[PDB]
Amino acid sequence: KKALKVRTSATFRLPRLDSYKVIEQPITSETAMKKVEDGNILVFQVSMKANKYQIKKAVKELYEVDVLKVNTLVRPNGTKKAYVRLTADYDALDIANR
Amino acid sequence: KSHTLCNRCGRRSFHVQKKTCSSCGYP
Amino acid sequence: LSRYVKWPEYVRVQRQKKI
Amino acid sequence: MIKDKDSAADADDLESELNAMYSDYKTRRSERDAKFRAKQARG
Amino acid sequence: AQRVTFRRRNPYNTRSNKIKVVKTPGGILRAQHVKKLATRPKCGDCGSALQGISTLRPRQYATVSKTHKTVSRAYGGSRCANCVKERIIRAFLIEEQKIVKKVVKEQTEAAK
RNA sequence: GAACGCGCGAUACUCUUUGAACGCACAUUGCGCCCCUUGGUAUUCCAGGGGGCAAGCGU
RNA sequence: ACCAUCGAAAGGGAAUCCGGUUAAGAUUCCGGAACCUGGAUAUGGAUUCUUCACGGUAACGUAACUGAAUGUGGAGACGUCGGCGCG
Ligand SMILES: [Zn+2]
Repeated sequence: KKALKVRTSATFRLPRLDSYKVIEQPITSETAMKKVEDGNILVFQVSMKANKYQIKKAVKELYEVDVLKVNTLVRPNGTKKAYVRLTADYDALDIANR
Repeated sequence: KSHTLCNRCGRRSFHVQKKTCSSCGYP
Repeated sequence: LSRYVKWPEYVRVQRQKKI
Repeated sequence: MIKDKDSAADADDLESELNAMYSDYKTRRSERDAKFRAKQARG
Repeated sequence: AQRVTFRRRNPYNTRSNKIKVVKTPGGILRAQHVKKLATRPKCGDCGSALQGISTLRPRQYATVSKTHKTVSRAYGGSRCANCVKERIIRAFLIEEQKIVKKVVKEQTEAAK
């Protein structure tokens, strides 16, 4: 005798980017320095491979400041420029001088 | 504007409609 | 419908050779 | 669950199942054009 | 007499971008893009606009309460009142006719 | 072989982006998944780093 | 039960406005004001004897007022023209 079942299936299925690499150099043009002294904003040059999180963290670690926001753009010469606005607890002129 | 930049060779030989390169045949 | 999908090809062939 | 065995009835049922599968395969493969369906209507 | 244009990337007169003209607190006429208007929900049986249900965009329904998009009656928010009444009456009459047919059948094979 | 950079590749007079070119797409620096780890209030969140993904009614 | 993926900067689509500001930047910057989505959570209130609330004949109303598998409905979502009414 064979003990076979009835209820069967209808279909069969088969059983190198750190804080020193992130920030290359600051921007020291007249407009950038005006923003530094007036707008409490540090203007930096960063790498092509860095995003706003990494730029914020690198600024915070390297300069020991609180970052309010980061606004990044890509320049025609293939470099990235970042405007890092710090909190009101810090004076950008002091950080630029220091 | 029948052709654009080819990634493999860098020439303006990538046919946009055919999606093939007339200089290096990519891909 | 197409109920043949209840048997894979190898099962169907090995049962056809039985006949 | 069925606890019973047959000698030749099982083979006959297997043959019938195979024949039904082949017939359904033929019908499905030949019904790819509507002309066959129209012809079958007057068949 | 001041002329205004689109404020976004699309430069064509498409249904997506439509312009109204408003006078800002600065004293000038400026363009403003208007969103698509919402559509009243419709009954699933007759297709008439549902009564007592707010008219919003598809994603704005997730931010309002259930009382703003339902009716306390059965099928409320899906079917209107007359359709529900018709459903009730039809179901009851169908069941009664089923009972009558079953009784007639029990009589007709009771002969043998 | 090509692109971008300082003969060479971010260690730039180790080896960026590619290319037979390999996670998937691609005329885009677009979109995912898996394992370890670190930081910011932190079991949940967010981010960074490293390393990967072209059974059978047969005997 | 049923097949990847590609294909639209004029199609579908969650959400930002005003004022000011440069030699050259603005719905992106500054000031003020506001929305959208996702997440973890706390407090108040309700869940009325202890266990998922009521009112109106009705259309329906509400500060809430649990809801799996499964099966459906709406918005997205749709030809063109004419006059009339309103902003
Ligand atoms: Zn109805």
